Amino acid sequence: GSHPFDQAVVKDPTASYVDVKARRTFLQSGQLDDRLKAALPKEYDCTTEATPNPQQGEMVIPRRYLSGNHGPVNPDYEPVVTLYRDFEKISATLGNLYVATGKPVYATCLLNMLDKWAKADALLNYDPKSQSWYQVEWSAATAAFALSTMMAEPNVDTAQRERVVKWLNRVARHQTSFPGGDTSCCNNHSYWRGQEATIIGVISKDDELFRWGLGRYVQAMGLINEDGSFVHEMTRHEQSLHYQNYAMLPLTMIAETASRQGIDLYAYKENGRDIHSARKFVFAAVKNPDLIKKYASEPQDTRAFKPGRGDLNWIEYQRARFGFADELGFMTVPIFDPRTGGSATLLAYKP
Repeated sequence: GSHPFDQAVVKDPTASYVDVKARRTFLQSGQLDDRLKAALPKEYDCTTEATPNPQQGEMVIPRRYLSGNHGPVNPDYEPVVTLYRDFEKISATLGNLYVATGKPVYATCLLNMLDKWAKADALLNYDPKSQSWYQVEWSAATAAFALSTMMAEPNVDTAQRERVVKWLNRVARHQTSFPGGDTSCCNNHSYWRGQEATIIGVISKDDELFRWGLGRYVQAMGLINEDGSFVHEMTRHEQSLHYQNYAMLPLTMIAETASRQGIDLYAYKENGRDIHSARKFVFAAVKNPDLIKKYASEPQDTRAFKPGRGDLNWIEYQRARFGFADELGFMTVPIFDPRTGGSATLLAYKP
């Protein structure tokens, strides 16, 4: 690839993106505050409940509108995207239930669901120039984050776990082989392909794919402006601040996964700018949206910036590691985001 981490190696495929043993132990033993109590997942009998089935043949995501970018809607769009949103929500819930309870039943349920998708060659046949390319990066990373926590679990069908690990490896190798255009090569989509490649690289012990994933973090560091804003996200008019925050979500997971492999990616800098510069620009721009005026004249959509939004999951992982203050008062109710490992309140917040 040719970046500082292009000789990196996967040391341990069972390391995950969190310390499973240790976090489980605190959740069971410790004195949890109201926030953690509220983030504890509700148990249910997943063994008698069926899950989403894979689309057979080609993967096609229907356009949202009958014509163009707006107006009359296509009725075929909502049932297809709901299939993927449910696959992602169930994947993350089961991974989080295995971490909090340690019961092998939630792992058997996740494996039963993912084996159906593997046997059906899901997330592999589609048009790269279509929205299915983007849906694959999200769904494959969501299922891999959840599986990564049970890679050391003995009371599970190990030939089934291998079948599923082989399939996600194929899926990530195929989705990342396409370079993207002038924008998707380099903007937050490159970083979402980065977290996909990094966590699947870890569980399948594929050093080449892990390396390719870390290289997307390095790419990102060189696309930060003097003020901590990402070059490609500041070209999104009224959605510029939303995308500055959105890009933080995959970059935080590549760094959290790399750290459990003994690599300090957070320390990486480029021209006096690192991921901390970006975090500081998000916090300053939410308190003073006038900062975005140097890039876009439109009123900013701030729907992501309110307590409980999944878009804020990265702050749970970064605040637990560095201890900075919650300047905006966001970390009050629990946060759950399937695409960045589920509930970061449950997995990284410490009173």
